[PDB]
Amino acid sequence: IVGGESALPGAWPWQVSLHVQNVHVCGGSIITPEWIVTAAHCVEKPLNNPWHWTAFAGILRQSFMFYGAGYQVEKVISHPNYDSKTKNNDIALMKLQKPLTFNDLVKPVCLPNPGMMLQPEQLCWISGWGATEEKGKTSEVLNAAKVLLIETQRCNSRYVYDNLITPAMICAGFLQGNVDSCQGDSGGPLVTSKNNIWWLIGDTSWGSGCAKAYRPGVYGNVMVFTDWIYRQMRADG
Amino acid sequence: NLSTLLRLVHVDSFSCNNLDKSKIFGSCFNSITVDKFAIPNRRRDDLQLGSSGFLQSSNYKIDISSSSCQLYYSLPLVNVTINNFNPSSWNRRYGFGSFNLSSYDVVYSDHCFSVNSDFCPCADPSVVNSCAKSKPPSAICPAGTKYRHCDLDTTLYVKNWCRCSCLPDPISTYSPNTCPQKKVVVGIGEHCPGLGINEEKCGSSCFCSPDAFLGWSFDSCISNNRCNIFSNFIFNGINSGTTCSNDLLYSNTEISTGVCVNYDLYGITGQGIFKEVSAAYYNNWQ
Repeated sequence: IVGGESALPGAWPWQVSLHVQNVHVCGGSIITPEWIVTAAHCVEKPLNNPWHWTAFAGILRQSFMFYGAGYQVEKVISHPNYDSKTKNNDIALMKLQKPLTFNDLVKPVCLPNPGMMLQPEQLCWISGWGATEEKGKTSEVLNAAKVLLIETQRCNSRYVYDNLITPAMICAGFLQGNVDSCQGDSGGPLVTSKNNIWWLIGDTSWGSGCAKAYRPGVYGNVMVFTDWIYRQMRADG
Repeated sequence: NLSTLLRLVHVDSFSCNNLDKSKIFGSCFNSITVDKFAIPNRRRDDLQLGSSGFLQSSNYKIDISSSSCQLYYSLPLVNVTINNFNPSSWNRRYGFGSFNLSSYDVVYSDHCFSVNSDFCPCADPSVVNSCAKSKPPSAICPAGTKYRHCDLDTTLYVKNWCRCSCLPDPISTYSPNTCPQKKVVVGIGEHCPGLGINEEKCGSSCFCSPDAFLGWSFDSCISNNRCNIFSNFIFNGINSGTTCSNDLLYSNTEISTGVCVNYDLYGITGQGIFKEVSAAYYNNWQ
């Protein structure tokens, strides 16, 4: 997050960070208290054995324990049609063995329903634990930023990406720069305000640097694979 | 004399703001600044008092908080020419030629741009060698001006992908902060620093293409077989100075003989009948 500010302890209970080997790697979002949505590029072959993974939720500053007080991941399911070259369909799910009872600062976000008819230049918020300016370390505190949504047609310009955005992808941020996520902000909740409620309509997969001109933020479109997630519910029980 | 000025010129319209035409008869001023230029047949509404058009931002701005007169007149198309010249020094520094347009056509700008002293629409050719996609032309920029800012970045699998600034054009760019060319508005009696230069058609020495210049337009100025010209007169100083007018009652009255009238002949007063007489004993100074 570049150009943002420190996130005050308000009500943003849809950010769960997945830690492996007692170090922070990426975050995620929750929709129901039985699953965690995250990116699929961090679930590669060297990242197997989901038993050595923990989840942290409702924790602003990442210092409250050491190799304990977490939730173990039971099983991880990645998208079958995932390509590591073009980075398409970057959606992964993780299952926890804990009931995850609702309490203070614990409230998931509902899935976006089809036919939302969102505005092209829609305003959204991004958050995560990444670098500060460029190639920095993991931020100790939680920061947030405000971005705008740009259409896919303008994002496919030859001077920006030269037609490298799949229909299941989207672009957001500012073309002028200074507002972008750096390395480490994988996943991330991209929620928008509508009908006085938040809708998660984004998923960070990759990006060409941060705070750079002609290099906006790239996000995954989960609206096409939302029903696919429902298919995973058929595998629940 | 305003009478002779309005008679010898085909005056079409005249109006003075913050100054009435009644007090002009017999007044004095300190200095007079006169501007004039032809009127394009497309922006007749821009010459009004107060308008955020292209002429007031790139061509010329008219002051409103001062007493100034505006005149619109016409000139015959016989034995007349229009001098189309670009006063931009940095635009002509890189090899700018002429407009090469037809006669009786005036050129007006739609957007005025400005750059700093350290500016060169030309990239360092030693860096462009490691570029494969969107490779801009490069040449040797003269000393004192830094080369074009370009960076090679990889998105997913493209190693040689060089992106520069001022894309696609300085008129409509996605990041005006990264482009040194900045849109500016002309002030009271200030010329425009220059127009926009497309860096993709520049680059031997750095020689930009003549078609890479954008932000201008041409329009005829022929109306009823005559050309319309607008002029602005600014009278600095009021009731003072050494610039007066003879628009008072002393307007070269006609002589008369038969009745004695008042005398004001070269600082002399009196009365007396006049009588015409042939005399040849006078001189030049007498």
